[PDB]
Amino acid sequence: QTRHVVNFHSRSESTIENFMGRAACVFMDQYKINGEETSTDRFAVWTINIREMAQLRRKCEMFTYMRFDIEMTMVITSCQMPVLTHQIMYVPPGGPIPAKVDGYEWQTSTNPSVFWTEGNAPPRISIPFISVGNAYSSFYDGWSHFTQDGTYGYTTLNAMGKLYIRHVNRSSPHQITSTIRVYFKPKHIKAWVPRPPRLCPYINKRDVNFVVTEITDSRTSITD
Amino acid sequence: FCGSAMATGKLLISYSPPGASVPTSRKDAMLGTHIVWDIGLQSSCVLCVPWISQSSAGYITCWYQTNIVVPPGAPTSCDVLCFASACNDFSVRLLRDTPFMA
Amino acid sequence: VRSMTLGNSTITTQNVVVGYGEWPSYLSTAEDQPTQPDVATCRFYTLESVQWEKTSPGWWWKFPEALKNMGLFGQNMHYHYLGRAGYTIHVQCNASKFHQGCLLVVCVPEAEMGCADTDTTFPATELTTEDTPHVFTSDSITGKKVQAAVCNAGMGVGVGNLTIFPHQWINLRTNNSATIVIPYINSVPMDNMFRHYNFTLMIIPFAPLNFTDGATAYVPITVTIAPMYAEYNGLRLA
Amino acid sequence: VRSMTLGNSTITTQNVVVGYGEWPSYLSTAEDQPTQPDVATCRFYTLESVQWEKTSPGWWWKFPEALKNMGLFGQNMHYHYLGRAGYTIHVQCNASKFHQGCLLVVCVPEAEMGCADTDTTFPATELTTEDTPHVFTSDSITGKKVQAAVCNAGMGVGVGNLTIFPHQWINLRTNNSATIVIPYINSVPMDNMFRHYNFTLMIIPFAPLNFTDGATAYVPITVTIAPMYAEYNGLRLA
Amino acid sequence: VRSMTLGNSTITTQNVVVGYGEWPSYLSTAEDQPTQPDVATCRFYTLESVQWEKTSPGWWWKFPEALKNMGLFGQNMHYHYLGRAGYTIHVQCNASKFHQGCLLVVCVPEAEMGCADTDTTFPATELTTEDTPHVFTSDSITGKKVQAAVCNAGMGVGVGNLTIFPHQWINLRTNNSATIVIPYINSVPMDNMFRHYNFTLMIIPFAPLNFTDGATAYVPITVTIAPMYAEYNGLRLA
Repeated sequence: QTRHVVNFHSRSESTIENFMGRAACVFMDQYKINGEETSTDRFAVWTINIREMAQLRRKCEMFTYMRFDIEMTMVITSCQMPVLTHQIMYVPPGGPIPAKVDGYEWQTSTNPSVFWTEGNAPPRISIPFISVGNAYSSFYDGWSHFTQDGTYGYTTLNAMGKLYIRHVNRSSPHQITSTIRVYFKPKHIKAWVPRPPRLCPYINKRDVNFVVTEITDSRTSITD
Repeated sequence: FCGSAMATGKLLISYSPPGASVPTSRKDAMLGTHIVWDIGLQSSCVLCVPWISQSSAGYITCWYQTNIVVPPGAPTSCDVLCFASACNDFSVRLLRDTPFMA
Repeated sequence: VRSMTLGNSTITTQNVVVGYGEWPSYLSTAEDQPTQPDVATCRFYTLESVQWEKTSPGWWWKFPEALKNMGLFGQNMHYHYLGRAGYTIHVQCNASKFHQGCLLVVCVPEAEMGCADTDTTFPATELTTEDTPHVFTSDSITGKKVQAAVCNAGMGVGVGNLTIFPHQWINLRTNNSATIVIPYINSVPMDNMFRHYNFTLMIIPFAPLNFTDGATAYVPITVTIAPMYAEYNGLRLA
Repeated sequence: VRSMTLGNSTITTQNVVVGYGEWPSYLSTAEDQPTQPDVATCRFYTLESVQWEKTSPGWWWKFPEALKNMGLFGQNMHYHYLGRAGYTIHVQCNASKFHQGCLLVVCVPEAEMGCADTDTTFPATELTTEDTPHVFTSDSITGKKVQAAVCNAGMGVGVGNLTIFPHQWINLRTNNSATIVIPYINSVPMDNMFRHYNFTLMIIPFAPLNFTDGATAYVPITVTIAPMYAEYNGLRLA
Repeated sequence: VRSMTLGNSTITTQNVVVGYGEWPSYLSTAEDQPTQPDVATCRFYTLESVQWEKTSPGWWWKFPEALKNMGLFGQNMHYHYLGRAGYTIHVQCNASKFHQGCLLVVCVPEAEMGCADTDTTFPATELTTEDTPHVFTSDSITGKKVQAAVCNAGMGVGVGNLTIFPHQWINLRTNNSATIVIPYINSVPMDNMFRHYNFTLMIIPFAPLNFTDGATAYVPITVTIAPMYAEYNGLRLA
């Protein structure tokens, strides 16, 4: 490459909606169709949070507070029959969860769910700003239980819900193993209180713990 | 300049254009672009470096014009902090993933 | 030289960094009604002076509960379970003319800090010791406590670019005093003052203290907090 | 007869082909600021005269760097890494009245030339020898150098329909002088003057020189370039 | 504190002694025509800093040719054989508050100096070493060089009454900076810049430097010259 005259004047790509509002795959999971009537491998879960993969997690930690609608579009495949129909049930933060693929929670009228049959365009489900407070908090320097009990750093304001996914087909002659890819996207996003970027690598998906990392890459002397 | 309130000296902050070679001596840095920054008068000297873009860059060297002159009470060795931001307005186009995260 | 006074507390001062360009203010409903103390609460609460030697790596205080034993403000924390305030923070250094050094006085809202040996948590008495400050460390440490190494202050960020927050430099060459006004940054209008630490005043020496063999071996840093526009929940019926 | 002068260089001339109907001009930002030399740079740089015999197939010069050793213009190429100019090019021939012939004086922006034996490249000293011209050849050649056969000048096109560019015919029957103005054709407003050859002045004899046994056995072709509206990057701070 | 700038050279300054009450100016004929560079030439040329100890007797520089290797001004001396300039001379000292001393900063036009052992001359490299200063001596010296004893600076006059020239005292008790403007004193409007030394900036410590066993053993004297209103002969034809 060579250093060219990069002559233009634009910061439309540096706004918050043009920086955060990009769809990224945040959840791959397998789920079967038949066998093991009491099993946990016939549906998917994915509690919705921004701390899924470190590339997106890093961008949400530029800012302390942010509020945004989310608009996820699943991309569902299958392996190994009839034409298959799926169900992507979003439960709110206050919502019952299934324990099995044939639980009664799947029939709850307050849990919105899409019934996508195979071959069409991917299913898209949009979720508004659910939180109780006025913004989602990326960081919470505080304790969930009063009087400095356990569970540091986890507030219940930035709870977004869960996403239970199953086949609606009751059975099949052979085994069908479906794969789902959830494409998370912030929408109509506002952000408050900027914050310095992450320096150290991430350890765990529910905490801010880190190993002490060097500031920059080292060089030989101060003058070279 | 984070030294004493009694330490006094001069530093010569030279700037090389993106094509030019670095000054090997203090005189050759004086013949280019520089600012003889008197520490005893002002303690904070501000630059504004243009022609900064990518899609072979400049140099900010610093030289002893004079040594640090110090009374018997104040310490001899001092420190200089540096800062950096966008000078007036900054242009930026094509979003990508950062290299640091693995 | 301006001799400010608030209530029954007078300090002697010598430019204000208003945090995020906003001055603290009150929240302005009969379903939930706030109580505005105004009386007391607003006076100056001078913390214990902190000696800054050549080998001091830094300090941090976690507010609002750093004032949990400070008078009426520390007593209204026990009777009301919701509140908010503004916290004008003066930081003097009263060094001599032959001392040299530089401080970063920054407030860092929502400083969620990391444990020293990850895969576990810390016993909640490692973040705060009410009035007294937890110091940083110069290198890495282990044990069930806060990873208090500078260059990674508490949060895993670079300590140099901690200037994004409401900050003020105290260069002993030029100035000695700092003052920061932090207008209650939070995502809910009122929150409990014992669970949640709204911000973390941390003072970090970038250029280390230096002097010769005749001066005093330290420089006492004096911290003074004035809780402004503190309002609480209502205790009366409607 | 008009005696033009620029700076400290006067030539004697005897219609101008303005390239692409535009006269060179300046670029009109504090983030990037150009420097306009004006002083010197604009004077006439007469290259070495080129003898045109009966068997000469042609010549080419690659600009801007054909002037890389020509005075202040060739010295500002080493101190600034960005620039642009206009290059008024006079081409006299000063033949006699009994000589006959015809030249194509064409400028060809972005003349990317091809290697003589393909599957390889040439050592970069085959495109240009600063001041002196690389001649074409009458037939095909081999070796790691430019395929300089006329009828396929450099680019693999027909040499007859090379008239699409800013050109001028020098028919010794009628005229002797040509002048072309080339207003800096490029896709970026400023570019480095050593990497990129903005255009390729190539002079190609279509009708060959002819004369009898008493005349001089050659006709010297004189090339003169005036870099107009040359501007560079800024070296000062802002 | 005023931060003067000229071209691409900025210094930081802290009253001007205009030499002989006149500010330098241009010479204002087609038989002889001057060229005014204006561009560059006027920037600040900071010489090497000079350490002033307790036993330093003095220094001298001989201008215009002390700047003979200083950039474009030192390069226009080789291309033009006639010229004139003004030379604003800043002299800082940046000592401490516990140092004491006093300097005479005087310019002395036409300082014809005397040989050390009379009946002979000196080899012309004893008057000037371009950028670096020739020091004086505290007593008499012998050999084919300049009689550089103070009390008889160079010219056989008393060194105390050297105040008749454009001068400025630098008393470290009060001030540290000096500035002198010398409007080209000569008997011919233009003269060669290598034969003739128009003036001799000599800095002479009257009261010697003194300090105690803790301070720095020297005080660096910084000399800065800005050639103003420099004009040369013409190189073009008429």
